Amino acid sequence: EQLAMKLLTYELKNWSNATCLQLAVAAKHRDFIAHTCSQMLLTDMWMGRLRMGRKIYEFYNAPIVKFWFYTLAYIGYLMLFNYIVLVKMERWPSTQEWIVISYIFTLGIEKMREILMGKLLQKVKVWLQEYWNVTDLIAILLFSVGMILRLQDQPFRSDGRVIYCVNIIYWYIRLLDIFGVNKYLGPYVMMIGKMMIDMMYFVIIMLVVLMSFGVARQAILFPNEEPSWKLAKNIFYMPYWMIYGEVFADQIDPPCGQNETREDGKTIQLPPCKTGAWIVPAIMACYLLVANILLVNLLIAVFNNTFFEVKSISNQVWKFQRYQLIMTFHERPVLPPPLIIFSHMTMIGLKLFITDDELKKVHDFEEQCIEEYFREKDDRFNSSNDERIRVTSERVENMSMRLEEVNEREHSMKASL
Amino acid sequence: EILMGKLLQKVKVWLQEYWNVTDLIAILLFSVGMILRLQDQPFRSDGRVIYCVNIIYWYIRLLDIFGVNKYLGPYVMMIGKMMIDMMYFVIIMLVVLMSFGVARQAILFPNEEPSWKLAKNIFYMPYWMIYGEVFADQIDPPCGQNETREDGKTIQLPPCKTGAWIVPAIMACYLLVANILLVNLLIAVFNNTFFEVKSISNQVWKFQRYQLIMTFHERPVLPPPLIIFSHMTMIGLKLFITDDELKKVHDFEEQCIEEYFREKDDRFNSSNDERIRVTSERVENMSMRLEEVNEREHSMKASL
Ligand SMILES: CC(C)CCC[C@@H](C)[C@H]1CC[C@H]2[C@@H]3CC=C4C[C@@H](OC(=O)CCC(=O)O)CC[C@]4(C)[C@H]3CC[C@]12C
Ligand SMILES: CC(C)CCC[C@@H](C)[C@H]1CC[C@H]2[C@@H]3CC=C4C[C@@H](OC(=O)CCC(=O)O)CC[C@]4(C)[C@H]3CC[C@]12C
Ligand SMILES: CC(C)CCC[C@@H](C)[C@H]1CC[C@H]2[C@@H]3CC=C4C[C@@H](OC(=O)CCC(=O)O)CC[C@]4(C)[C@H]3CC[C@]12C
Ligand SMILES: CCC1(c2ccccc2)C(=O)NCNC1=O
Repeated sequence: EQLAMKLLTYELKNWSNATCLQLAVAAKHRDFIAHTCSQMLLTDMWMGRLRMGRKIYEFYNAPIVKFWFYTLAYIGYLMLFNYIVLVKMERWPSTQEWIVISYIFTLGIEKMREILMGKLLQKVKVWLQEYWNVTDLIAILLFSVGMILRLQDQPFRSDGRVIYCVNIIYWYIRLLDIFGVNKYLGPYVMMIGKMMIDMMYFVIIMLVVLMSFGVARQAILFPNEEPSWKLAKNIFYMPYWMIYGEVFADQIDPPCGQNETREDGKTIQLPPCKTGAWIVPAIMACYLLVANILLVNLLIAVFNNTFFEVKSISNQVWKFQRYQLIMTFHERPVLPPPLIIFSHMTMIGLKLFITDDELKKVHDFEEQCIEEYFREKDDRFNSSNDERIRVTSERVENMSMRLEEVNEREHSMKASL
Repeated sequence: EILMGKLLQKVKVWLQEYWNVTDLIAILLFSVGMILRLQDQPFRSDGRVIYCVNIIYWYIRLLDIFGVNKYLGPYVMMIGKMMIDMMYFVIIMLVVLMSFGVARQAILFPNEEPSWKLAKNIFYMPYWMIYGEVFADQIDPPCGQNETREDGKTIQLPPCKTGAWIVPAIMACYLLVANILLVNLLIAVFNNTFFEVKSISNQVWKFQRYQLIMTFHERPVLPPPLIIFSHMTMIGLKLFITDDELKKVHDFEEQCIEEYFREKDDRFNSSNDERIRVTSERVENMSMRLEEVNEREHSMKASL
């Protein structure tokens, strides 16, 4: 095992000092990375120096501690954001909002720094591979728009506040990326992401049925109604909530034409109903029979069938992404985003080098491993039942012919004697 | 039972039983409640509330009693096992619920002092939406409009607020995720895990039967209410056998071992793989012998 670990990572002068892990990643060979040896090596790197001035340094520059510090900074920023949104804001921002804005601005600067680390188009193409980093940029742009709008006169400030309120949701949901590190959680997130296509295919049909029912209900009643714009809302509004247990029992089949004295009041004569008002309830049944009991159970069955395959694929993919996570957090500076401005002002390993004797030793070990592999492969092949049967049949055929030749020859001898 | 100088080892062994820890904790809470209940009025109701909260543990403790039944015990074990997956679901549901509640609270009530009600308001309404309550009254209130109503003078409502039409839309997406996406995933997880958990639970219960039986064999006859007399008085599994019976048992064991080895060898030698291997080897040897005779037979032709 130790020699395997050493072989997996060592500079190759012939191949541009690229270790086996880098080549496997470039080839996207998930099986190689998912192997136990590579996973153990990645875990060893994750713990950095601890693996359980110099005393401080080993703890400080380990990737795991940097990950924890970044996570804590993010959590604090999130807490401040919540406090800001809930409480009233004056004309000028408070200290908390200044801190939040500075954090966002520095994070955007750090994203630009990652972009730049004349090939810029290739760098952008590579960067687009990370889907999270696109939504992050979009959310930052929306936040900047909200900030610009919030500092104007009264008519715009509330719009800026609403922009903040809508934007907070993305940052609240971004915690899935942080959770990704956990063994159990990451695959769960991947499966959740995968199921959304089936969810959308269900949604289309549900939307069709809901539109039909809403249009029918709206048309049956309110005969003399001007177009306006409320009709489009009314179509979608009521039926959508019926999926979740609200049936509006008050206004299913109103009494309409009847005498309703009620109590503590004079008798009131209600309108004499309308033509074809008894068809709405019946329809309201069929819709509920379809949206609730038919499609949802089908979706459940689809999930059950897809679960196993999605689980396996997600596990392998997360084991593959571990390496990118580890290297990304190894490269990053120690100070969390709020204070990385100093690191950027200052701005303004994976592989271990080995001695010649060790290189020759590793080469010898590799050749020995190859020889053992081929010998074992041949031994397994020659012990297969099919090969043994084939050899037995061929040798039996040859023996039969030789036996016949001897028998015919033995016949000649009888005459000789 | 703890006492039946090794006391640390006894405690370490005792901690293995998870029920016996919660039992002690509940007893301590009950003692605290009893002490509080006998003071003046301001504390007596707090003691009563302590009793009311404590009763739940004793009501749920009946699962241990049910454990003896063949069917029930495995069910309890499976229920206990599924809670990890339940927790993993709960974390994500909590994240989504917090996001929705904070958004709803922030969109409305712009001029609101911090106080402490906000933390409640965030969690309160969204949690119940999972179970069929949508608060139809206060989804999209009419706000800015004329509402004469009846048996009353005309009342002019506030002119709504900016961005109040975004809350309903959000309220849809949340419901589309919490209710139809995560729950069905949890159902699928349960379906996949059921078989393995069932088998493991059956085996584990069959293992725990012995501990149950011995524990209740050792205990005194009188139930706990009257065990004080037994303790004041305080203040089998194996049968002994004769020598001849011991020798007989040893002979039977040796015979069983001999039969086991003989049957194992008989099964091994009748395998198809071994027969094919022997056939091939003997055929090869026969072929060589046939060739040797044939070459030798050629010599004889010259001899004749
Ligand atoms: C996972 C993260 C997002 C934590 C949850 C976010 C918010 C729900 C929490 C985080 C810190 C909390 C605050 C901590 C301190 C205070 C001040 C405190 O108000 C008072 O001091 C006045 C007391 C009174 O008059 O009653 C209570 C509310 C508030 C804003 C709390 C309300 C809810 C906050 C913003
Ligand atoms: C899919 C299956 C299982 C449905 C089971 C229940 C339905 C058959 C019930 C539920 C609600 C009922 C409706 C509730 C109210 C009315 C108004 C009622 O109108 C009248 O009879 C008076 C006017 C007239 O037609 O003369 C006609 C039946 C209808 C549609 C009822 C017919 C049967 C419905 C659709
Ligand atoms: C996930 C899919 C299947 C959702 C299906 C139904 C939704 C599209 C419906 C349900 C409730 C509807 C909302 C109910 C009320 C309103 C207020 C309405 O506000 C206005 O148009 C007046 C002010 C203005 O914007 O000019 C805008 C649409 C909205 C969010 C409706 C738009 C469509 C919604 C989200
Ligand atoms: C850009 C990624 C991240 C991050 C991601 C996972 C864990 C910790 C931090 C962030 O999104 N916000 C704070 N700084 C960061 O680099």
